[PDB]
Amino acid sequence: YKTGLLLIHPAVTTTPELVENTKAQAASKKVKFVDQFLINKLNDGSITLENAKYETVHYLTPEAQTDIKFPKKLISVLADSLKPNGSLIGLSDIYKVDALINGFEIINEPDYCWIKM
Repeated sequence: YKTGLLLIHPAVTTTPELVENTKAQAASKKVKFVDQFLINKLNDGSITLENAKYETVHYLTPEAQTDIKFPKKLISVLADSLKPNGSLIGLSDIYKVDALINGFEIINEPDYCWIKM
């Protein structure tokens, strides 16, 4: 069974629907998400939980606005909590070059992510 991460921006995910869905996908399979990081509370410094076994990552932010999403410094802090089979289910087009330089390996298998080694 797998121990992972769910990382959420509150705007769509403060109602129960996206939270129940990510939990439904994990639950009918064999993952459970344990560690809940909000975008404003992680950037402020409230949640520091482990530096190791979350090696399955989901980022649910709303993707209908065309504005910019995430800082590079939090991608380096998120990578520091993982191991060579880290597997990100996240981040889009600018983040391709960001995955390259931070040490992620971007695999396009249509849950589109990045597996850090």
